[PDB]
Amino acid sequence: EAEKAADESERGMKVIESRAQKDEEKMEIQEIQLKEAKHIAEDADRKYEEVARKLVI
Amino acid sequence: DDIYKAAVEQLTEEQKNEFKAAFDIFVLGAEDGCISTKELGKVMRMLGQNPTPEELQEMIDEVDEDGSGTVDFDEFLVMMVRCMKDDSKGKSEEELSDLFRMFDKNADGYIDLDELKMMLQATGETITEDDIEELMKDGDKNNDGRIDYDEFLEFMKGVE
Repeated sequence: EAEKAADESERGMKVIESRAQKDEEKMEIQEIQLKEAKHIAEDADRKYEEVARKLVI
Repeated sequence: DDIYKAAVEQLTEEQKNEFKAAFDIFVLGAEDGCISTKELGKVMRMLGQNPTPEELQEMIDEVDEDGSGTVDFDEFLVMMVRCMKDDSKGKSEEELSDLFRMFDKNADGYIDLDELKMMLQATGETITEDDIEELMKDGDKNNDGRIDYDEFLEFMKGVE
């Protein structure tokens, strides 16, 4: 019984290992995506200020 | 010519924080500090500083004329500090109006160019491309045949 339980516990441990690795991958991908998002936001902000200036004039 | 030059020669830590932040943005170590004027303006707008493209384009037309794209630390720091508003509010409007009425002898509701030339030659400064007609080019906005105190401000407001 103990040896079978050991096999199953290692099974579960390895499954959680793999899932955590996949999650880290998705985390870094979303991280680079978020940086790109921030840059797009700043660009839009600058464009907005510019067009406001033009309209006032 | 010398004000920002003196400030850089006495490089302060408050400006140095942003300077070195943009430096690590630009220079990753053991570099010549190239930092092209186009890239310099890109980062200047990028890192949350003043997003004024006019100074950046002035640099681009002015800097990297060497053809190497590198920008020396002297002029890069000068344009960085002068991109920020470095002026003591240009004295007082009423005080400057009194200064100009001392300057303006005609008191004809304005001041003519020749009085400005007299005061300029009284100052005793060197002449360069921004002389002779640069004042004429800038001040001739509506071309009223004069350089009023208001027109003189329109030309070179914030006189310090």
